[PDB]
Amino acid sequence: GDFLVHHAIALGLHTTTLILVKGALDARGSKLMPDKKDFGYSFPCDGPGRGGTCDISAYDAFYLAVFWMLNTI
Amino acid sequence: AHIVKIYDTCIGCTQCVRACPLDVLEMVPWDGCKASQMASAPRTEDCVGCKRCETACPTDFLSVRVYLGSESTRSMGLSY
Amino acid sequence: MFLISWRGYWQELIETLVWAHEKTPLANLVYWKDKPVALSIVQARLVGLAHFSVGYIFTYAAFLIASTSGRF
Amino acid sequence: DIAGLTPCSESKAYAKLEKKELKTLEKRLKQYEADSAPAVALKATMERTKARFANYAKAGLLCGNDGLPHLIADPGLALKYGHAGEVFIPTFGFLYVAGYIGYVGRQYLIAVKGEAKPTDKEIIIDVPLATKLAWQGAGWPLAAVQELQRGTLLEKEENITVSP
Amino acid sequence: KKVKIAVDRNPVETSFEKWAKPGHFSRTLSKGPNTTTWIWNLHADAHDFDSHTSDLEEISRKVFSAHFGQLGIIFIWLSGMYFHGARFSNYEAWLSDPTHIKPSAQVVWPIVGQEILNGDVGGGFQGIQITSGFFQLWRASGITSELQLYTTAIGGLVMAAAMFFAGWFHYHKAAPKLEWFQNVESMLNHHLGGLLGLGSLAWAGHQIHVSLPVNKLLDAGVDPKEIPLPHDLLLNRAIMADLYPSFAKGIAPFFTLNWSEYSDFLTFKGGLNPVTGGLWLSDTAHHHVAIAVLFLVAGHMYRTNWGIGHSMKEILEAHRGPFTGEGHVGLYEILTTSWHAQLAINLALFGSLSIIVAHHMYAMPPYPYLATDYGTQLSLFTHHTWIGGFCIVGAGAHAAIFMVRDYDPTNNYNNLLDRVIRHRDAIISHLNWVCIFLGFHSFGLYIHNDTMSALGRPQDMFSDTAIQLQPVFAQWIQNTHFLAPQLTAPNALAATSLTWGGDLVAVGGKVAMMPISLGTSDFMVHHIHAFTIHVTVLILLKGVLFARSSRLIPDKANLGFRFPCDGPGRGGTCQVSAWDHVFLGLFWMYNSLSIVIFHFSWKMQSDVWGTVTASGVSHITGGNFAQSANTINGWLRDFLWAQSSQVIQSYGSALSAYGLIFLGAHFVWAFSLMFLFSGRGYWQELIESIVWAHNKLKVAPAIQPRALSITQGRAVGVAHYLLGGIATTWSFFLARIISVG
Amino acid sequence: QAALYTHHQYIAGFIMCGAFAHGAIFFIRDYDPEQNKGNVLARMLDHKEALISHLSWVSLFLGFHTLGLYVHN
Amino acid sequence: MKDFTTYLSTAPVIATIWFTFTAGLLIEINRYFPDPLVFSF
Amino acid sequence: AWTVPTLNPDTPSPIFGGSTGGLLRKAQTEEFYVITWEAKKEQIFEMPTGGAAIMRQGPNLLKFGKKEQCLALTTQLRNKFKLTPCFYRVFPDGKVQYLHPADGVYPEKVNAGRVGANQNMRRIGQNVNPIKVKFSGRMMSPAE
Ligand code: CLA
Ligand code: CLA
Ligand code: CLA
Ligand code: CLA
Ligand SMILES: CC1=C(/C=C/C(C)=C/C=C/C(C)=C/C=C/C=C(C)/C=C/C=C(C)/C=C/C2=C(C)CCCC2(C)C)C(C)(C)CCC1
Ligand SMILES: CC1=C(/C=C/C(C)=C\C=C\C(C)=C\C=C\C=C(C)/C=C/C=C(C)/C=C/C2=C(C)CCCC2(C)C)C(C)(C)CCC1
Ligand SMILES: CC1=C(C/C=C(\C)CCC[C@H](C)CCC[C@H](C)CCCC(C)C)C(=O)c2ccccc2C1=O
Ligand code: SF4
Ligand code: SF4
Repeated sequence: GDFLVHHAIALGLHTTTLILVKGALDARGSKLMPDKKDFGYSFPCDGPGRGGTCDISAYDAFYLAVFWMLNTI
Repeated sequence: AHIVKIYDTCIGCTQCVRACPLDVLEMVPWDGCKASQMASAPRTEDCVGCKRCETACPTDFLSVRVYLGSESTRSMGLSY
Repeated sequence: MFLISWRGYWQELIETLVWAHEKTPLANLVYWKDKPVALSIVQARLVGLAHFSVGYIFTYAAFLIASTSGRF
Repeated sequence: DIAGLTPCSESKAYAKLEKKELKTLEKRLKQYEADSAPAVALKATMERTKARFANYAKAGLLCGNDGLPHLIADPGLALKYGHAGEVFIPTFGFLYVAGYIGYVGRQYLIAVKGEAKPTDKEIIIDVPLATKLAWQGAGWPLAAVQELQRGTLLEKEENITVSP
Repeated sequence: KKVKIAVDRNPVETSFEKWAKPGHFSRTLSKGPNTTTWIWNLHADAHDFDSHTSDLEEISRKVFSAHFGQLGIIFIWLSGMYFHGARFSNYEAWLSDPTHIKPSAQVVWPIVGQEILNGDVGGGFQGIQITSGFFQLWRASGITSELQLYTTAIGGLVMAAAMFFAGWFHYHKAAPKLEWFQNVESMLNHHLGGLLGLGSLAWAGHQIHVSLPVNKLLDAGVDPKEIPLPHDLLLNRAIMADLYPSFAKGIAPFFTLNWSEYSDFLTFKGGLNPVTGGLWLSDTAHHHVAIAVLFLVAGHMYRTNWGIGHSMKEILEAHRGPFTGEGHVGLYEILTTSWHAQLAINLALFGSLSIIVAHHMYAMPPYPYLATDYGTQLSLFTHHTWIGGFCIVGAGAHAAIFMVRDYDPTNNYNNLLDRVIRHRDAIISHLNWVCIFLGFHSFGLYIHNDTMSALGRPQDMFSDTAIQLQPVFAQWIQNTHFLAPQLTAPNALAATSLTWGGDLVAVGGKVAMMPISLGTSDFMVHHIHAFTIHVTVLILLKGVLFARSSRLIPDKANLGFRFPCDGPGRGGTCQVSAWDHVFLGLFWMYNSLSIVIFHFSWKMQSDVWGTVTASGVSHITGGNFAQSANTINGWLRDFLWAQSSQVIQSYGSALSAYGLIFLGAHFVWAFSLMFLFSGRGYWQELIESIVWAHNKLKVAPAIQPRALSITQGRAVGVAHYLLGGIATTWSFFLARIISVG
Repeated sequence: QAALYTHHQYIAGFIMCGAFAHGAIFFIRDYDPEQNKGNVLARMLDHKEALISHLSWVSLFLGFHTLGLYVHN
Repeated sequence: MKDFTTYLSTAPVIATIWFTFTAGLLIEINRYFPDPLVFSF
Repeated sequence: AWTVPTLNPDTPSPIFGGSTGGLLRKAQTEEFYVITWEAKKEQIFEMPTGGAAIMRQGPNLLKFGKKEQCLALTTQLRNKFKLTPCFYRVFPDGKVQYLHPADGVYPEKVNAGRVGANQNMRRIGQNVNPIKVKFSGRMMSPAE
């Protein structure tokens, strides 16, 4: 059981860093939005265009990582 | 008010003006494309920021670009 | 509620409430100084995350303290 | 006894749990006629149960204090103490089939890129090409290391990035 | 003839050539994939026939043959339930002792240890205890042999092939024209007359001639292989005259109007059969006879080809008054030229029918040995309330699809619909008020009881031993319906159910039905129901009325029914479509109906169900609804925590699959919160970062990976949310009530 | 003991997700590529796709096999 | 029936044939070789 | 020929029984927007505030609270009905402001003489980094 739950903890740590590192490195841009640094850190979206851009900002990727953080802890 | 800038990648196909629900955008003479025309944003006081203009821009890495700025009673789209 | 429901349902609801306040007799006298709008998108994220985290912490704190100090 | 453990053929909690399961099956069996269709299936469940306990005690699995078999997931404690069939043999019995599927799908993609329009043969899979790559993918680690020695396994920085 | 058959010979050539081309129906999807959004748009736009073509004739042909496809699937389903009741069941055993043998009709294969699910249901049989109530149907029909089940299963396969052939015929070979479908008067005359009227006349015939004598011989106590076969009940009038001594007079009292002589087998008893706990089948026989006469009268109402009858356009255009402008003018032309406007009304009233069925089948249990099978009662109530709530939300959806697509302001000037659009702000504002009022004065009563019980102040609570909120109106209705056989229904031998008052029917030592007292907690939960139903109406009706425009977005109808938003502008316009309103109404239908089925499952286990000893009947949960449902902690402790104590320790038993699904639906539900809380611009960039890894190892797919759409991710989130919540409650209910019921 | 452990573990989880939050604010507001020509902070953004794809692999492996062994048991 | 065989070669039809094949292979294996926790000989 | 037309309230409104979606106190305190169009025949149009009105032959005058409501009405008059509407801006002190076709020509067609505001003579990938625009008084985008 401690094997299984230490790998659950490793799942939580690696997924929380996946969300946070992906928010920190795509903070300046991505192929969906190459000028994300022009809008700043916190902004809603870039509209419905290009498929839809809900939760595209780096703030919104901290945001989804707080859920996986509370999950891990 | 929101910040609506356009860029010289404009092909002058005037789709942002037809897509604009607020008449912020209009087509101006220019000599950097085959259509001999480029957009403009003279009326960014009336912009809400709904970004229908840059759902309609065909150029890769959009030529029109709305930057969400301060919100007045016209930028919030209020009848009240 | 701030996580699943997003803003634009609520702005359409608040516009009907603005109508109801500005057409009610004797409540026309009372008028706001800030125009009522719904919470913005980033704000909806922060409020839903804040309630999520506060309910998470308060649930597990009540469970932890009671579950340990009840039998001990 | 590798890490505080015990063989399952030695421990008594394992035999007590076998007798517990057979006791539940026996008191379940006591309701029916001895030749009826539920009683045949209950005795077949008992036979599969006893065969399962005999073949878990035969393979030398390690029980704990709980009476349950354990898996030593380290080579050098599985190879030295005869537990390689726990993890160390299926960790290659899996990876052969994993790299098999990952090679068959890779070659099906690469053999359909150079066509008129590839996407129609990804919703409508070319079955003779698929079964040809299914059969001839049997020696995938061989072809994978021969493809890695070229550099034709990877692609260079012709790949698509954003703004480094 | 204005009303006539009018078809088109060979409109669509039967070929597999368009099965080879996915997306042939759509103008945009026919070019093939370039993007994984294509294959989701293929399945999403598959049955949206109104967006494929604009020809209403072609749309009507597609929706008329798709209904034959659904009917063929229902006949496959029913025929499979009859076949699984024939070949894999204890129904033969269950007919000899339908009080100690559990109904089972599903047997598993013994492979991976799943043969533990073949539990000891009794009768020398192992299988999964079913809860769908088919065995009580089959006793009420007079089956008595698995040969009859096997032959009606073969008849169901034949009828499913008839339905599939019928859809093939009426789409490909001889498909009806548009003005065939627009004869709604003939459709109503034939459906009230032939479907509803003749169908209940035929079921009246089966009940008079087959099920009344067979169930009378069962209730007297006769082995089912000793009972005469029902064809020996048709041919021999002497056996029917032995069972009901007015069959000796033949059909002469029917044509001499001496119908009182038929009172041996068409009764108005009411109450329950005390032998079996169900309704009297003579009473249901006279029921379907009267229903048959009523609907055959009703199906001669509308004018088709002779001058007699009504025409519905003249009915609608006459009912107009001073308050409502032009009245019902134009409603005939929008309920004849729009399928979504029909599907709104039909899903509304059909989902209301499911809930009325659910409340009318616990209180008046219509089947023998149904009421004491507590698991069947609970699952039937829960099933039909969920089907009803889904159909009501679909009503709210397709009304708004009518508002977006098929609404025309030219055809609707100053009628009812235009005047409702012109005071939608008043409607939604007053409904906003009444939802806030019901929320405070319903849920704040529970918060008040929580606070007073936590502050050591149990006298200040809302309970029966405290501040009382008695449901005076429902108690008065219970008194009048219990005293209805006295003077307002003088030919009723008993009340129409036992819930109104009186004694209890006890069958097999278990309570079939007993009177239901309505106290303070019943008041509080009925106002919780009124609150949640009004909020679901608020969301769905706000989506219908503001489907085309609002003060926020004035051109919402140009954006469509199903669009995500209109960007971050004007404050943010997330979830402004009508699709997003029925998305949010699905959660409140879940919220409402979960409390409805919880209130059922705890009111029945507290105050109705349980064993009897004729020594002060002891219920299942001991009688703690009125005594402990004052508080949210009472619903937590005494209902969720206390009654989950059989789904959580179900492992190592036949109920252990309910132990698994209870975990698994806790998974799927929470899995939905990945889709509801997050957004697309995260996942598209994550897909970019792994498309790079598939580019580096030359395994990028040609169909390019995209994140799900905005209104697709909302659909995935609400679908997984509903599945994981409803299946959690499914496993909880069934593992509770199979064990302790 | 339970309160102190759970207290400082949630404090540590919030502070560790805010470390990455302000690391994301750094790349938008403070980062200059012409000032950071070729250092570790630019090579990090250079192979950001490799970082996010390997965190995605580790998280996907850990979740697949941890949930698989729990559902198996 | 060339169009019927192209329909049989579409993605969900190949998916539901291949998953029944790989399901009913492992199912026949676990019938003829019950309970394989460990690689025996 | 065309030079900035004026407005009178004497022109009639289309026949409409009145909705609850009309003007609010912003119309009386801040501003409200009026739209004019000349119709050729009497026909039914959908209000942007909900409901159907029938326009009458000749000049019409209809008042709204948003520019999006007026431009949505022009969008459905120019597309469904091929009319040529124009809307203005009215403040409560009587000051009226011509808003739509400033130059007479609709904005999706070049009038050869309007001035190109808010144009960047550079590509959007050539924006500066936000470190270069830091401490510019207010918070500021690199697109400036
Ligand atoms: C008395 C004549 C009669 C009867 C019984 C029905 C019965 C039905 N109609 Mg219907 N219809 C009729 C006349 C009739 N119609 C006329 C005159 C018109 C034209 C104005 C229509 C136009 C119409 C449409 C447009 C649709 C229906 C649909 C339906 C079905 C509703 C679903 C249901 O309750 O399933 C109950 C199931 C049963 C009763 C099972 C028994 C099946 C019987 C044998 C077939 C129905 C009787 C059939 C009309 C007799 C014709 C036999 C054929 C060889 C000519 C039902 C089968 C809907 C549907 O589902 O279509 C498939 C639908 O979309 N009807
Ligand atoms: C437990 C969670 C929860 C709660 C309390 C609410 C609360 C509410 N929702 Mg909501 N919602 C939720 C979850 C919840 N939602 C979720 C998960 C979704 C996702 C789909 C939605 C989606 C949703 C929609 C789409 C709509 C609502 C609506 C409403 C309102 C209707 C109830 C009302 O007005 O009664 C009054 C308020 C309550 C019962 C809340 C509790 C108040 C208690 C009883 C007493 C007050 C506290 C007391 C004064 C002490 C104050 C202390 C002081 C220090 C401040 C209300 C604001 C509707 C609305 O706003 O229109 C009416 C509406 O349209 N919600
Ligand atoms: C040494 C600690 C430290 C410091 C100095 C800062 C400083 C800063 N952060 Mg940072 N941050 C930190 C830790 C820190 N942070 C941690 C640990 C996290 C993870 C939680 C974050 C997450 C974070 C984000 C995501 C953002 C910042 C931002 C900011 C900047 C603006 C501050 C702001 O918005 O204040 C105002 C802050 C508030 C009004 C807080 C809101 C209230 C919160 C939700 C608490 C509510 C709980 C509630 C009261 C509980 C009551 C229960 C009730 C029942 C009684 C500023 C440079 C922002 C920025 O730079 O903008 C671009 C930004 O977007 N930070
Ligand atoms: C119980 C809820 C739940 C679950 C299961 C997950 C699962 C996951 N999240 Mg998370 N997430 C959640 C809630 C949840 N999340 C919430 C509430 C949020 C806030 C919005 C997030 C936000 C979030 C972000 C922001 C990220 C994730 C990521 C991930 C993935 C991590 C990799 C992994 O573990 O793969 C293991 C996979 C699983 C555990 C689920 C698979 C289930 C089985 C194995 C699939 C097959 C079952 C069966 C055959 C299917 C039959 C279906 C049908 C035919 C009947 C994984 C898919 C990250 C990611 O994508 O990593 C690549 C990521 O970036 N999540
Ligand atoms: C074995 C052992 C040992 C050792 C230990 C060690 C060596 C440890 C280490 C550890 C470590 C080594 C740790 C680390 C950690 C790290 C971390 C935790 C990090 C984090 C990061 C972050 C958070 C980031 C942030 C950011 C970003 C996002 C980007 C850029 C910007 C910045 C930087 C801000 C000894 C012998 C002594 C003892 C015994 C045991
Ligand atoms: C084998 C496999 C695996 C795994 C998997 C898993 C892990 C799963 C899980 C899953 C989970 C973790 C959970 C789940 C759950 C499920 C569910 C839960 C389902 C459901 C379904 C249904 C179908 C339902 C139905 C119903 C009911 C019952 C109620 C109401 C009514 C209805 C009908 C709706 C892997 C990957 C390794 C590999 C591949 C394959
Ligand atoms: C996880 C997630 C995704 C990512 C989900 C991806 C796009 C789909 C998940 C994988 C699907 C199931 C495709 C995988 C199966 C393929 C058909 C390949 C099958 C191969 C064999 C099994 C045959 C979103 O796109 C999204 C969008 C909006 C809000 C929330 C979310 C969201 O939470
Ligand atoms: S939908 Fe996407 S874009 Fe439109 S508002 Fe919500 S988040 Fe911003
Ligand atoms: S942006 Fe796109 S649409 Fe607007 S002008 Fe330039 S090209 Fe034409």
